Amino acid sequence: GLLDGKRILVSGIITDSSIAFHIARVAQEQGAQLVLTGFDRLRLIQRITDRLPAKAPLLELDVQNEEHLASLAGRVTEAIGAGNKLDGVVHSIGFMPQTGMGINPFFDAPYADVSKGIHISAYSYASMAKALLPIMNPGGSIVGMDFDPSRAMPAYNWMTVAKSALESVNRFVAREAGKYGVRSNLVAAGPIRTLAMSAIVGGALGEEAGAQIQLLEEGWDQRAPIGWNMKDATPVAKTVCALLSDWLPATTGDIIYADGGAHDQLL
Amino acid sequence: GLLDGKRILVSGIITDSSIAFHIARVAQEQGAQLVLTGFDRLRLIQRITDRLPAKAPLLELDVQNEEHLASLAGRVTEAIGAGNKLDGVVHSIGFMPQTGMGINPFFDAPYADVSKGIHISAYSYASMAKALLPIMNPGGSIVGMDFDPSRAMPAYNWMTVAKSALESVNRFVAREAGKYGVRSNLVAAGPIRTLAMSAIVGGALGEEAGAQIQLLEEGWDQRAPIGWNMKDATPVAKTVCALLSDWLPATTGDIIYADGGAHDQLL
Amino acid sequence: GLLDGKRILVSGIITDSSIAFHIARVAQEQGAQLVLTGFDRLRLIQRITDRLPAKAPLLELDVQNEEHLASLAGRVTEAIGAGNKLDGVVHSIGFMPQTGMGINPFFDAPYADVSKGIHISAYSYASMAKALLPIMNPGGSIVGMDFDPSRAMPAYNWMTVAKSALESVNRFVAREAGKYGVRSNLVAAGPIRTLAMSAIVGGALGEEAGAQIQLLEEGWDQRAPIGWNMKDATPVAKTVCALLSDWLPATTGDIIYADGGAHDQLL
Amino acid sequence: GLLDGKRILVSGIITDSSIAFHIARVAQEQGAQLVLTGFDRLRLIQRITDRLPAKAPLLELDVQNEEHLASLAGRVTEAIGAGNKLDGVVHSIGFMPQTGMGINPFFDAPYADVSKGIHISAYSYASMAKALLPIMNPGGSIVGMDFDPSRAMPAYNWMTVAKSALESVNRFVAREAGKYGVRSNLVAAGPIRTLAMSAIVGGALGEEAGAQIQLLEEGWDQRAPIGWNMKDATPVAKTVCALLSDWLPATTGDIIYADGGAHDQLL
Ligand SMILES: NC(=O)c1ccc[n+]([C@@H]2O[C@H](COP(=O)([O-])OP(=O)(O)OC[C@H]3O[C@@H](n4cnc5c(N)ncnc54)[C@H](O)[C@@H]3O)[C@@H](O)[C@H]2O)c1
Ligand SMILES: NC(=O)c1ccc[n+]([C@@H]2O[C@H](COP(=O)([O-])OP(=O)(O)OC[C@H]3O[C@@H](n4cnc5c(N)ncnc54)[C@H](O)[C@@H]3O)[C@@H](O)[C@H]2O)c1
Ligand SMILES: NC(=O)c1ccc[n+]([C@@H]2O[C@H](COP(=O)([O-])OP(=O)(O)OC[C@H]3O[C@@H](n4cnc5c(N)ncnc54)[C@H](O)[C@@H]3O)[C@@H](O)[C@H]2O)c1
Ligand SMILES: NC(=O)c1ccc[n+]([C@@H]2O[C@H](COP(=O)([O-])OP(=O)(O)OC[C@H]3O[C@@H](n4cnc5c(N)ncnc54)[C@H](O)[C@@H]3O)[C@@H](O)[C@H]2O)c1
Repeated sequence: GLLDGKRILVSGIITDSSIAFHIARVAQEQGAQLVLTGFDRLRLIQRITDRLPAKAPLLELDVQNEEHLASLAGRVTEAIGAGNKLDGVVHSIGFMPQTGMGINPFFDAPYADVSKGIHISAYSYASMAKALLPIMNPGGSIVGMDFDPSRAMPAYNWMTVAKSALESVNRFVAREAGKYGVRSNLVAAGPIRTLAMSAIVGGALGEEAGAQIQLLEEGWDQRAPIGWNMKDATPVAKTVCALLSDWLPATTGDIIYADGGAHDQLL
Repeated sequence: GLLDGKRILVSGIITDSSIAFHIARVAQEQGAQLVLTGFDRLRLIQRITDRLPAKAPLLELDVQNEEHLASLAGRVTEAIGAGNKLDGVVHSIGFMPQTGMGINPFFDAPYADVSKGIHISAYSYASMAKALLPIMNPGGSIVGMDFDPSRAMPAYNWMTVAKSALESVNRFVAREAGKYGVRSNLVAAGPIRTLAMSAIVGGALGEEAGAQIQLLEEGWDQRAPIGWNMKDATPVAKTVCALLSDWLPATTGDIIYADGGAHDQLL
Repeated sequence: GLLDGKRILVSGIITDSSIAFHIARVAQEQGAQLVLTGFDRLRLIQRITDRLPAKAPLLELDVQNEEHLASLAGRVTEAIGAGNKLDGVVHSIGFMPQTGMGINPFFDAPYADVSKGIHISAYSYASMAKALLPIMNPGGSIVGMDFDPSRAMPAYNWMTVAKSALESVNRFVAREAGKYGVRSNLVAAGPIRTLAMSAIVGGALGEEAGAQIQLLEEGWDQRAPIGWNMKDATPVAKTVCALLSDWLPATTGDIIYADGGAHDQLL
Repeated sequence: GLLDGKRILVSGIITDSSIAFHIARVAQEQGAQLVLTGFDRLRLIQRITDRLPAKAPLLELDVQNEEHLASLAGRVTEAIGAGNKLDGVVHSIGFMPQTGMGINPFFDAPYADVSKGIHISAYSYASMAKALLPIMNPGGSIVGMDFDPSRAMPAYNWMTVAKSALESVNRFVAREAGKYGVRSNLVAAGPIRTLAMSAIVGGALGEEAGAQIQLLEEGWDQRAPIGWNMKDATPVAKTVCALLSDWLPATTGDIIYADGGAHDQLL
């Protein structure tokens, strides 16, 4: 029971192939009591999360909605019971308008589109920490999902820029969270075949972008000394759970790579 | 004559202590023919640039203004003469609303403020490249100003996040500029006593932020094996000129540190 | 029981303040069956390890001794029983002759001294992997101890160089270990008050080196958003155990920072 | 005349395809007065350097020879004239025994071989700085040649480890050189078709190593936004000259990448 007795909020579930779905499942398998947040399609999300090993309250959260964020801590407290606080928070949220990715030229993404993507994908990590820190216990843990942006790559375009911003935000959140005895880290995962990504490989963002992303994935498994299985989010979910546990108690403002070791190898 | 015969656009002059003022002066000393761009206070900027060693046309450019950007290449061509192209572009532009810096808590910066700062400080590097690449010669060079954001620090807050985004943007601009035979790099400078920074040390953004920034500067000179003089922008200007020259012809998508070597030393 | 059922070799115990002593203790608390290796003073080491929660066989290993390394796998198999293999290996070994550290000038360390330090501190990580991989199970884990060498610092001198080499060796060991389904990682720890380090703060390597190291420690706790306690090796031991567990199964060739978050913060 | 009036020592010439040969040629084209050092085959080296644009004294230097190093400053002073000092030093020296590279397994390199390679390839950067700093002018520059070792790669094996050590040594040399008003930097170059490398592509170190290195080169040009020509050392030589000039006066303990931008791009 890695997370026995811990109360953990998990955002970012939209389908059963969501990385956050697997994070939630493994966390419950390890004894965590969950509260879920979902964006927009709550009926869908409730139906999806019915399949989790245990029941978990579902709260609505649009990270671009200031009213949602202002009320979030109160709604969470209602859900877990007055006198109880969170031990863990999982940020598994990301989005970039199509103009900011794929075959649409990098220079052709309008700032309003870029700004929306950075809002949801980077700023909201700070938004969620602001909302939830006042209801977190000492020794608590905030975790976000990263895709290694240290080098540029085809197709990912402005989403890669958004991840660069997220990594910087994480280091500042660590400074704030430290006052509460709370850690803040990112997990940089290898590529995972979510619905959206499958759609992209299938050409949803242009044939050229599809081809490059497919090449990107193949080179990843090739580089990874222990391989990489894009169809399996479990090793990622387990890593997130390691950061939510008491077993990395001196790590904060940092990035843990769950990518098969691909980023440490050139060829 | 390091830049003999080169035509170079320099943005970012606002006072005589602007880093871009020193970049422009050294470039002219080295034989460059300049075109300047300025934001908002053009009468002031013209009066300031009258002091440069040579005359240089001044064009208006608000990087948040789409009309300015759409017309920029045409206005530059008018200024340098049909048939002539730029060999160099200097981006020396940065801004973050006060809510995103200083003693104002990190979590209290409203996204609209953050988004404005990222627009001017990061996105606009791509905006300027889009506008100017069609009028740049092969072997050309685009340079932007960076402040090392790889670690978080007091007071700089969201401006540090904006610089993280800028570094990512630079790597993508390099991909685009490469098609034109053009390089794109950043110069990461140590802290420089511009008007704004002097104002901040003087408490303009809060006493606590002032104190931290003053401590930040002192530790910098201490760490730098060859020292660091915050009152002297010349070593920075020379580094920018090195990148505009033909002498780093295989460097692109990169960051050159002009910081006295401070970033490579821990204590 | 984080390590229930796992068989783990732990090197590097010399006193009760050794980092490896705490790694061994926490591992036993979590259900691991240990085999220990020790260098030179085996009577001392046996007497020290008598205090561990459980009994554990002690084998002699001088990593500079080719005969010791050639026989190591056989002696380990004898200790754990034919048919059984290791699930984990901890490398907690480091040394640099005094000429390579402290107030002795950097340029005055003779290569023979440097070479000895690099042999014990970096090459031996590969030596131990070569010896033990043939007797490790798939899903196994090799962990070594690192001190972040990405920036230079006073006093540590050639030991910092040795750590840079170690980090590079780790990435190559990951390539080799991957063929066995085995991971290889380093834990970069903050400074810990071992006997040797206390001796150094006390002036054993010169007053100037003592003063700098004491300053180094103070700045560390200051920078760490969750603080850093140099007198407590437990948070480091727990991190090593996390890497020996099944909970970071997609991380290899990497560095996990157990340093209070100090390395991600500038001031 | 980028280097007009400067006196510069250049090591590492062995054939006309040596990177140091091109560094020397470009430096002379830019007005530098050179002193050369060579290892072992001095008749060959003299005959090769006869082809440089200007005459230059050739001194013998085996960096593993303490007598050579002890006498080096005296011999250089003799060559350039009492009262004159060096403004620049180029370290272009590297070697690793065959057991430490290619298809020979990583684990099978004997430490004595590794230690020799690290001595010549990393330690000697410090050796040369120790010897020459006492005869360098303020504003002087020391430059060494690097091959980016931040990620592991096939075939390069222990030479990659040696480069990791070199990068760490450079940061410490910067600390020492700073007391003399002297800078120390590395140039990380893309792969260059020297004699040795051609031999390796041709299978001199095994067919598998040959194939991997050939693949390595192809991916490099592919990744580089401005391309990479392995048959042309000139862009590398020019970058080294930029660091020897007065145009990067605030850069020390650093690495400048002359690699076509390949290291900043993933695919
Ligand atoms: N799939 C990959 O290859 C991959 C790799 C590394 C990192 N990541 C990251 O993992 C995280 C989860 O992505 P995923 O791959 O599971 O995709 P996903 O589509 O399953 O999940 C993304 C989630 O973000 C939510 N979201 C979008 N806008 C929102 C808003 N305004 N307010 C609240 N929620 C909003 C969506 O509802 C969705 O649940 C993202 O940050 C993603 O960038 C993904
Ligand atoms: N001063 C430092 O310590 C320091 C250190 C490292 C990097 N930098 C960077 O150097 C660059 C120049 O800054 P500086 O220190 O010379 O300050 P500065 O105030 O002198 O110059 C900043 C410039 O940005 C311009 N600008 C703001 N909004 C604009 C817009 N909408 N459109 C066009 N221009 C706009 C301003 O007019 C001004 O000319 C900035 O990117 C800054 O972040 C500064
Ligand atoms: N103490 C710190 O501040 C600190 C910080 C980060 C990393 N580390 C690393 O942690 C590891 C353990 O160091 P420690 O601080 O526990 O010091 P320690 O003195 O307690 O342990 C070092 C061990 O290395 C062993 N050793 C030396 N030469 C050997 C050889 N020839 N063969 C086999 N073993 C040999 C010694 O016997 C000793 O047991 C080292 O790699 C050290 O660099 C220490
Ligand atoms: N060729 C490449 O792809 C490449 C890429 C990046 C960096 N580099 C580096 O550039 C530098 C020059 O290498 P190169 O490619 O020109 O190869 P090269 O063979 O032409 O030059 C290597 C030089 O090192 C010298 N040397 C070897 N042992 C010595 C010793 N004991 N004392 C003094 N000198 C000694 C040799 O005489 C030779 O002149 C090396 O550090 C190399 O690692 C090479």
